[PDB]
Amino acid sequence: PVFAPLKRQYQLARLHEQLQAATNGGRTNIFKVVGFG
Amino acid sequence: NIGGAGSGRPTYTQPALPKTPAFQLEGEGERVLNKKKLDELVRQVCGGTAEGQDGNMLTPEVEESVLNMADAFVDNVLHQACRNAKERGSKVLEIRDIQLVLERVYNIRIPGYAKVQPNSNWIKKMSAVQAAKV
Amino acid sequence: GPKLLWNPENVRDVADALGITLSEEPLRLLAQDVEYRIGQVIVESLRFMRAANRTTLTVQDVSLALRVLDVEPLYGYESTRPLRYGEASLGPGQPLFYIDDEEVDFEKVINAPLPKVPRDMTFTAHWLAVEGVQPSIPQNPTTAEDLLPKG
Amino acid sequence: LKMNFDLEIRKRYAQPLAVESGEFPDTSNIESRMLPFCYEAGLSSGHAPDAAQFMSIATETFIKEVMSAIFSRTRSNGPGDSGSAGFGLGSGWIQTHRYRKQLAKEEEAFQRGEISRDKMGLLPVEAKAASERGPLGMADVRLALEMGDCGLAGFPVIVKSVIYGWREGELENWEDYTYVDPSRPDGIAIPS
Amino acid sequence: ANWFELCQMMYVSGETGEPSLETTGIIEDIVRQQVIEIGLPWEPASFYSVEVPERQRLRKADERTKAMTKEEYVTWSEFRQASFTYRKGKRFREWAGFGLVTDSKPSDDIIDILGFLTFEMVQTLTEEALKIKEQEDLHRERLTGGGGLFDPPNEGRTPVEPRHIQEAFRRLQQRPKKARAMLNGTKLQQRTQLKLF
Amino acid sequence: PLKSALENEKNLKVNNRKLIGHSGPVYGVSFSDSSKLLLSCSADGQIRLWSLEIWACLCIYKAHDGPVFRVLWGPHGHYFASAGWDKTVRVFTQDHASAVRIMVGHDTSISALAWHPNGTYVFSASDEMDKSIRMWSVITGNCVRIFTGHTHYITALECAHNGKILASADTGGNIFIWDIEKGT
Amino acid sequence: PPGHFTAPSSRLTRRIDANIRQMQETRKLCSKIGVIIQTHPFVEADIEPHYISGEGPVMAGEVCRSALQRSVAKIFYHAGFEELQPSALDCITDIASDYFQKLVRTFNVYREAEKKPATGAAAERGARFVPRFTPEEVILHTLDENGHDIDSLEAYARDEVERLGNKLAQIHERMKGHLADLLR
Amino acid sequence: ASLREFLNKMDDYAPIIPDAVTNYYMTRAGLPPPPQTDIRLARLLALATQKFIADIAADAYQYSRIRASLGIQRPGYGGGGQGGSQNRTVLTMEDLGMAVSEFGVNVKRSEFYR
Amino acid sequence: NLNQIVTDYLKKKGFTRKYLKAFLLLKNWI
Amino acid sequence: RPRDARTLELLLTAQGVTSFEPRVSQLLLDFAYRHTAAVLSDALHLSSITANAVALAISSRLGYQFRGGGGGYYGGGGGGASKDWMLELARERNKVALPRVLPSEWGVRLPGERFVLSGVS
Amino acid sequence: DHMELDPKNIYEVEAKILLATYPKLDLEPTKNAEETIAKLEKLAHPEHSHKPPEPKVRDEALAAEQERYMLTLDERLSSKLWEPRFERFKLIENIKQEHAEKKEQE
Repeated sequence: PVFAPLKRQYQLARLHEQLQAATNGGRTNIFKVVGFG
Repeated sequence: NIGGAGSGRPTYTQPALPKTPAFQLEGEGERVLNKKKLDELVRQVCGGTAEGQDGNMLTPEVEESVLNMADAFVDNVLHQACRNAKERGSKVLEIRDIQLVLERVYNIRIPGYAKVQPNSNWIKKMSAVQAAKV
Repeated sequence: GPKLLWNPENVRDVADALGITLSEEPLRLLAQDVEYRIGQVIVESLRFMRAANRTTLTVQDVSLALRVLDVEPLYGYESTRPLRYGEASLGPGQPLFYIDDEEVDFEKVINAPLPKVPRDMTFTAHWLAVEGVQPSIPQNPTTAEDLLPKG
Repeated sequence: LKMNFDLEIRKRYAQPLAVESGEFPDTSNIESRMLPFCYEAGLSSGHAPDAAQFMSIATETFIKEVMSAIFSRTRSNGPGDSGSAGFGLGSGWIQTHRYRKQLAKEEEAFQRGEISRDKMGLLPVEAKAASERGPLGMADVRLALEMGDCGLAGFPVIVKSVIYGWREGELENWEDYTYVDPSRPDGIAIPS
Repeated sequence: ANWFELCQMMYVSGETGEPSLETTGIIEDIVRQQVIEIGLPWEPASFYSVEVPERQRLRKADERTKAMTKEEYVTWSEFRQASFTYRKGKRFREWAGFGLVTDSKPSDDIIDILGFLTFEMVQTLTEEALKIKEQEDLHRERLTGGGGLFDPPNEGRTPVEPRHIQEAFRRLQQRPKKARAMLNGTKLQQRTQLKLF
Repeated sequence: PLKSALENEKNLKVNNRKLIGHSGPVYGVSFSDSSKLLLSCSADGQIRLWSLEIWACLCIYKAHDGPVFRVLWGPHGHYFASAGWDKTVRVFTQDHASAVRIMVGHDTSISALAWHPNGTYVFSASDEMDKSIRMWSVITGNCVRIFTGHTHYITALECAHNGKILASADTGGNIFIWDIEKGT
Repeated sequence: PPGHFTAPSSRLTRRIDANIRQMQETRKLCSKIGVIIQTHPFVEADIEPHYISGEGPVMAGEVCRSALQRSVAKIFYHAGFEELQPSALDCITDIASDYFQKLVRTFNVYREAEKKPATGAAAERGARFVPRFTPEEVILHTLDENGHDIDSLEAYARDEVERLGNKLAQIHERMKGHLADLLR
Repeated sequence: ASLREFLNKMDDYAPIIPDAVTNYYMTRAGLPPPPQTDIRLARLLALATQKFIADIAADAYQYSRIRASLGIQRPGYGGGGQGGSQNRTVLTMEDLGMAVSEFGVNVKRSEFYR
Repeated sequence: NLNQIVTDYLKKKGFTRKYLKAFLLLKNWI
Repeated sequence: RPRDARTLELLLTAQGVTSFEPRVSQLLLDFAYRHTAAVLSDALHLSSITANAVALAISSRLGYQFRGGGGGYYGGGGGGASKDWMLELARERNKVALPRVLPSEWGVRLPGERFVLSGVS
Repeated sequence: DHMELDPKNIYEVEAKILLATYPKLDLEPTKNAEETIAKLEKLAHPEHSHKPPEPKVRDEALAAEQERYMLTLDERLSSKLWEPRFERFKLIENIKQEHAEKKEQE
């Protein structure tokens, strides 16, 4: 086994869930850029 | 309330006698008791506090350590207990698994909730060794 | 599964001591785990041995290795007495070995003389080589007894 | 047909941790955490009704044992055993000769009615001794972890966090120094 | 079972209130667990092959005894005789599971010793729980006028609670540091057997 | 005879002395840049600073978790480095009780150390599965070079005086000579 | 100096030798009664003259371990044993060595703890930090952590051995009387 | 009792452990020898060691005596030869293991190695 | 091939292609 | 000489050890015995016992010991800490500026009075 | 091969990346402590020159009580006294698309 703090695991899980919700499972690319700013 | 749809939704929708939701008319509130719990434990183990001072028995850095300890303990104990319960063919989690884990891994005994012998081959081997020694 | 250096018969004897009957699968698993633990202990002991600029393994290195791994210490293995094994015969081709231990009286142990005290630590000096040549003095090895390329 | 066991396990991360909120875990939080753990292991039925309270009691016992272990190795002159205070039949602290003498004298005097206890039941000597003690710091924890495990053998992360942190009281006095001086008794010159 | 015996023992030790059923149950489980878990051969005369013929509890108890009425004294004396095994051998054996863990039908001296020990355990538990409850109340301390027809005259006294008994049990399980001095400087967990307080 | 600055030990006649205070086997020692200071480390996880004028300890450093195997002064004697069982390299200054830099990146225990002649770089080597040498920057604390090729336990490391060559040896009898700038 | 490898002389080592001698004599009497065998007194050997350079302890593990084993054997004979298995003796000797080292390390741990801020009269005088354990507290904690107390040690060293000696003398008198009456 | 009076009386409470062993093990543990450390402290430490060993010895003897008078030794305490001589009490591995199990030590071995 | 991996990684990362000293020294030389 | 003692000695010899001490192999054998007994007892208490019980017992035991070995990439050796957590700690530490020193204090300054052995006699 | 990078080549790949990133170093020896001090001062980095952190630290009542009383037994609003994600809508959209696509074949 490998050991690490619980806070990091919980935060990473929450962030991954939010990202999966936002990107609709990778079917939408919210990071695209159009033009030249 | 069973079904999984949810409760309290103000939309367009029953048993004969539903159960009354919990409530508290007036008092300290859980937000204060939960925060005072740690100070209460410290007072309990510290022996006693003199008049005119209380609450500040741990520095800010030690309280975080204690809370982390509590979280880790809960998580580890539950994770071990659930797998142990599933091992023996059960489909539900009972207090016996938690008690076994607590006793055999942490040396903790909570009251109020309800052998080996050698076989013949070992005896024969010991008899042979003893006969050889004499 | 893989090939095991640890014979499952030792695990079988250990189980027999506790009045337990084992199938083949748990027996093999226990043998594999014991083998892995032995390997871990050997690695740690060799690490501690190399840290001290030595090539001789002692009991102290093994004890330190066991300490770093959080294993309960073993006591009584630092004795200066010789180690002798007996030999029992459970049958044709099935020998057993046991440690030789004879009861002794307290008089013999208490009255025995102490070992000899070695001399104190000290250091000397001499010339191992002068201008690339080794002098033939008592402090250097004899020419009678790999130090020169011949390609 | 089928039950989606992957929709309830994800609920574990919704509730905040004890460190995040500052609330000691209680029956409600443990009950909330129980179900995802059961579903992960394959316990379809769930858990017994009266397990959350058992878990809460166990957690309180564990924390109390740890904290008592730490306190015993760094404190002395605790309340006496005359009555209603002290450690009773548990393991107590050490005592000093002068404190013991004064405590015995006060205990003898109280039997004659000359002296009375305070509001919390402590005699003048016990209250005076308890007044001086300050809060628990990280130096005490570090010292207590050198003697033994203090019940934290199964939590290497906590111990490593204690060991790898800054020394207590170091960030504040970041520019306090001493000097080497063999003429001084200890070889150290303390600037005043 | 043994609920009323427990009540009498608590009363003798100083608990004059009316403890609920939970406290009695917890005490019963503790006592049952202890009982299930449960010159002289090692005297100096054993060093030789051939032997030859020869030739605060008290203070509180006294204060209470001085502070009781005649009826209270009679009740105290009658309750002092409470026992687990006095003329209850078959019931005690069934309750303690003698057959399942030992050869059946032990002598009566064993039963008398067990009764004595059980009385001691109950006394100790009550005495410690009372102190814990008193300290909790003392720390905690620091609107209906008129009156009805059934309200109590003065009240004010309450029995002990399961949490107090649990705290007392936690206190009674700690062992001396001598049993741990050999683990100093290491990270080894201490694992032992149930302590017979 | 050795001399002590203590007046009570005026003109004592002894040519060897003892430094006591470690509770475990001592694995490293280092004389400071005559030398007045000494460093030592042991299996108990501590680093001790001794005085060669009064022959007594002055400070203890408690940053490690497990045995410490090697300790080395800097090329000019104010900084020192250490490395042991927990797979980390730490750089200290004698004025501070906590390590000023922490260097992560090795996968196994450290078995060798070395400083650069200019006092701003450090070398380290690991054993077992990860037999590699690394060069760290003291300003940032990052790795800047990796050397691979060793097949045996690495026992010694050394850096040339000109500052452009590095030498290393293992238990197979081999000695490697590395170019620092090209990593070849 | 001579006697370095032998037990000191005090009121405690005496009365222990006396208890052992009384035990041996009464065992001889019991053997005679049973017949109706012989032993010799315990004597501790010493070492040949030894010289040391400078000033320091004699670091010889074998001799020290042998002397410790001799002491342990004497104690275990005082406890009432007559024969022994070598492996058990080796085990208990190892345990004794480990306990001694643990005790000394505890003393050192408590003596060299981090200081604490001064307060009260100490702060008024201008001092900033003071030791967090007084010399008495250090010793008391060292004894406590290892399961000892002043009262227990005093009682053991003052009363237990004397009581055992009195009991042994009474037993010897009774045995002598019984043998004499049997002879008559 | 007081620490000062006890240390002053330490003259009459010297243990049986020779000073050489005390110095050797103090040096191993990290404490200088008596010349730099009051001899009374070293004597006190040695006396504590003696008391600890005597307690273990008494426990072992008590364990041995209750056994004296099914009837098969417990596994894991291998040792012995013929079995001693006469009706003398023999300090064997079993009693020592049982006694030290109360102090947190484990001395389990194997009886036959094969 | 390691070269291919390194080149791919680099491309994907947008990598474009005073007097007292003198007196003492003089005295010591003298 | 028992069996597997010669095998352990041969294994040690085949790895560079040119000398030993008589008693090492006995220590290793007794350690193996004790480990087997402990694991067997744990498995028996867990549940005839299956392989799942043995695996669960080993997994439970691995929670408080055997946190070492020669593990490499993402192997739980040298304490068992994760590389990401150590990297975070290193990033936090390596952010501060190096101490300022002058030529007149280079080699003579020491930590504060709270972290030095002053007055321990 | 399968995987894009076998672990055993990680050290070599990292070494080559490091070689490409830091092509020039400062390998000039110093002769005394002052030179080392000057070199340390000159090479300071903005991202590694911060300061040590700071120690960690820890009338209307009647209206609030009236509101709390008036919200008695309210299942959902009482607890609060909200981050929408539209997960059910997205699930419905996905299922509808899958059903339509499958119907395309038939």
